[PDB]
Formats: sequence, structure tokens, C-alpha cells
Amino acid sequence: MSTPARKRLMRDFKRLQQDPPAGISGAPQDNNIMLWNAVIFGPDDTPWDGGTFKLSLQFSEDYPNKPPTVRFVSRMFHPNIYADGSICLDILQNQWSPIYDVAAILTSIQSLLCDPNPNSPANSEAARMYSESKREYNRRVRDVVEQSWT
Repeated sequence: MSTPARKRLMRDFKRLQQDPPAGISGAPQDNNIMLWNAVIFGPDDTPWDGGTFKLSLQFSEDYPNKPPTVRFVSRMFHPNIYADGSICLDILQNQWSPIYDVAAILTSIQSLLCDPNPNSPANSEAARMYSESKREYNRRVRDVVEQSWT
């Protein structure tokens, strides 16, 4: 059978698969099309380089009118990511549009890593560090990068 969210989520799955964004992979559990997992590589030539970050996307029966609940499974340290893994991101809360697909969601999160919005302090310690001395920030980014490997 095919519900409108289900029908959408199946199209979203195929398009992520045929034209995948570099360093991004994603998939639903064979047992639940509504719960997904994904992995994002810290892009090349950024202090995030080499990291393998895990994520969970939870969808509802009202997708795509309502955006998925995205969260980091692996520990992070970034100005726009809360202590629980949730992401203070534009298109995921106040600027969501049904046009955006799963692939577009992940793309934006990857780009967000190396380009934080200081005017959205989800992690206040990380925010200050990013703008004061980038030397201590890069050191701290390196850490979550090394522990994501484990």
C-alpha cells in the first residue's frame, strides 16, 4: 500500500540513491520507511575533514508538509547543534518548504558544519570559541572527528 507521505518518502529514497551528494549516504530501516539513518562525511579541506557523522531522520504521516525530526547520533561540538544532537537549522524549523527533499536536507546540514551561523547559539560554548580563537575551536572540532571514528 501507499500513503501520501510513504509515496513521497519512496521517491526521496530513489533520488538520494541515484544522484548522491558527495560524502552523504542515507537509508530507512527495511522495517520502517518512516525512520531513517544517514552518514555525513566532514567535507574535504575543512577542520571537519575525515569525520564520519551519524544521523537519524524521523518522518511523520504529514510529510512533506511537515519536516523530519533530524538529530545527530554521534557527539558534536558546533555553534548550531544543541547538546542532545538536535539542529538549530533554518529550513528544518521556520523555513521548511515541501519542495525540499531528504537529499537537500542532508546537503544543508553538511554545509552548515563548516559554515555556522553565530546568530543562532544552540551551543554557547562553541559559539564563543568559534568567533574568539579559531585555534581552540579547530582543536575541539578535531575531537568529535576522532571519536566519531569509534
